[PDB]
Amino acid sequence: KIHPGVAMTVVRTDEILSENILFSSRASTSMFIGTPNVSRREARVDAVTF
Amino acid sequence: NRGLYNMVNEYSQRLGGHPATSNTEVQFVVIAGTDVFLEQPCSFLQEAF
Amino acid sequence: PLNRRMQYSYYFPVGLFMPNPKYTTSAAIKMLDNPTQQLPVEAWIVNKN
Amino acid sequence: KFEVLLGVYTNAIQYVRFLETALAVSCVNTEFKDLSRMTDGKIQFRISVPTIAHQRTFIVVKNCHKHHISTEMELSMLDLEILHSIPETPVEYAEYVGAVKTVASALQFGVDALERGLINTVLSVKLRHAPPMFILQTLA
Amino acid sequence: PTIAHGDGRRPSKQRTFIVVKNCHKHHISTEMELSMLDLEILHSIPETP
Amino acid sequence: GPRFTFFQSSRGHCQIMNILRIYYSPSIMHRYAVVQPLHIEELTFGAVACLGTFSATDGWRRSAFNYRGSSLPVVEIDSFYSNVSDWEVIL
Amino acid sequence: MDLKVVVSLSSRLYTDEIAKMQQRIGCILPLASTHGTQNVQGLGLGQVYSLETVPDYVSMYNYLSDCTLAVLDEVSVDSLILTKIVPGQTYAIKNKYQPFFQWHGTGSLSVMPPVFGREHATVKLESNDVDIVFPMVLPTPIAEEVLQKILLFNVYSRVVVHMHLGSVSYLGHHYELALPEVPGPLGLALLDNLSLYFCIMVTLLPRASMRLVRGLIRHEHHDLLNLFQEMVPDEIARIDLDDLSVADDLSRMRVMMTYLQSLASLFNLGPRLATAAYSQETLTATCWLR
Amino acid sequence: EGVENRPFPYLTVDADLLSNLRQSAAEGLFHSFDLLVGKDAREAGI
Repeated sequence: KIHPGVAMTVVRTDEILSENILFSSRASTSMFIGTPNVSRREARVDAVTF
Repeated sequence: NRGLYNMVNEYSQRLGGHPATSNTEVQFVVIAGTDVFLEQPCSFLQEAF
Repeated sequence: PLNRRMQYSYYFPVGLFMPNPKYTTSAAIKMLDNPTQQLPVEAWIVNKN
Repeated sequence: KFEVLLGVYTNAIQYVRFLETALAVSCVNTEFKDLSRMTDGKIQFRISVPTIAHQRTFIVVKNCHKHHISTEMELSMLDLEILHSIPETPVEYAEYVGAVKTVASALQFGVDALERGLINTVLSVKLRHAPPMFILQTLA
Repeated sequence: PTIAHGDGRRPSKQRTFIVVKNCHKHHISTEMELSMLDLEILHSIPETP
Repeated sequence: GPRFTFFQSSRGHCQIMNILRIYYSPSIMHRYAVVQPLHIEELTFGAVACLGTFSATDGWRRSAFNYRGSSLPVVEIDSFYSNVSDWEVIL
Repeated sequence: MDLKVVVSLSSRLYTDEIAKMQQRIGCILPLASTHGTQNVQGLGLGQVYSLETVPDYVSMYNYLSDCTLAVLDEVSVDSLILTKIVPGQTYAIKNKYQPFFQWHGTGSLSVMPPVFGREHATVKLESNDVDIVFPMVLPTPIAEEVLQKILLFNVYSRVVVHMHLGSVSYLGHHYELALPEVPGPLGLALLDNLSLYFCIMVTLLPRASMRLVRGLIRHEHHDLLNLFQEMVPDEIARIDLDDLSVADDLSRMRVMMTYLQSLASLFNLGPRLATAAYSQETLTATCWLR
Repeated sequence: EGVENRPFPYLTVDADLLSNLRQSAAEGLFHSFDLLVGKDAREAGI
């Protein structure tokens, strides 16, 4: 427990779970909504996956 | 150790973490349950203040 | 999505050494040691709890 | 003697329309029926900047960016073969009704997951262009 | 319900829980006493005050 | 005596003989150490065969098989597409 | 059945990267998942083949057999679409690969990690800061020649003849290929299994065929016999001193043909494509997965 | 498990029953439950 001939500066990172607040102004972004088209992916032998 | 909500129901339902008795001159171990109402945080979180 | 995890960075030195004209801006600390011949060897950190 | 069944219950899954929440105050919407055929979308801005006597126009372009989202509902081959066929006996009608309720509930769940993923993509793209507060307190 | 996502993730195909809840059945019993001395006179009719 | 094991994998046949040789790596030297293969036909450490494909997500849900007396654990692969193959020897 | 995987890029894409990707339309690309939409990470062979100096080809094979396969048909800005290759369907796969291997009529195609360089079959995407590389698709005999040339350079590395091994030769052109130095534990595990196979071959190999070829070299000269340079090897001399017996030979061949099928399946790494009716005028082939 | 998977006239109520449900049921708050995901999420045959 003697001191060595050198020192150290211990850096670490600490994660903090926050509860954010998002503001956004009116008419900031114009967006086009598409069409919800349905499909068939896989005809597995007992269940078909849409 | 197993489960967390079932630990809460184990805490609330019958609550036998082997507590001591009451209204005796020296504390014994209680055997007859749900007659004296107890509550044991030490039997839940295993520490001491 | 809003409950995000910001992570900061903390840093602290361990075992530094003051220059030789030492001093103290306190009153109620008395250490049984020769004050001009003491240096740290460990650093004490407070935990999350 | 008897065992009693004190009523079955279920949640009525409320459909959450994108305009039924106030996130749609942030965004003006247009039903564009051919977004699969939209390879690009751009917007020109001619900003005329005046001067102060003790002339500039900053032509900037902003481009759109598509967002493809899709979940995967799954339906068995039982309640399609029993769905396409015709029921005759009342037990098969009580089965066929359950099959069509399963299929309609899965399809309604699919469009419900799409209309929730729309809000998720809106909430994400409103995060992607959102610098934090301590920067824009000084920058503004 | 779930959320359709842009990134390729393992999609939860229409999860549905079927939970049950058993009833708690417990009876209450009082034990009211009634002497037969003021019960045998309940059957007859009075004729003297 | 011989053994009949069952392997679920999400890989190719080229991968499956390599990883099954690696899985049987103690057993081959076990059979070699207790019995010297004195002839030429005892070299084959059995063979494998693909029984077919199924979905990698909801595969192999564990269940139980009850007889009248007892009950053993048994896997339950659901929605199997059976496709047998010839025997590929392990060595 | 609908096989259409749209991969949304998380950023934009410049016109030079668009024009470079648009030349590689119809080339086979692997994917991370098999779902509807995907992000750009996991696409291509680039996640296992990093931008380094050291390659490892067998790990890319273990990737390729694990992942699915798709064909690149539409690429746009901010999103490019892919068409999956599921077994059971029949696809039109165009020959849009720059080292031009001419394809056989109804032969068999074979996918492959990029043996002719990283920079040769790639697109640099600085905009999404990742790299999409393209797996080589070449016919199966030339694929076997490339695979055995890689393994032969892996075994001859402690010996040295280099350019006689480090360059494939096809009738269209002979090509150089990138030669690494060590495949790590996986290529050595493949060589370990092939060493087991080769050593058990030289255990159970018959002796009457050596007695055939020893007199046959002394009898006949052939292009199957010119590589011995009219010198019977000494092992043929010190094995053919024994007699000939047909019963032990039929016992030996019943393990020889038993092991050679599994040795054939020790070269089926990487998924294989069974093609049909390849037209040499449109460079496409009606092909399906084997 | 005592859960019956039979079809039923399921009365639809409006209370938010699934308020942190999957992390509750995976930890086993309920005495006996059944999770049906995908092809088993249908009505059973009579």
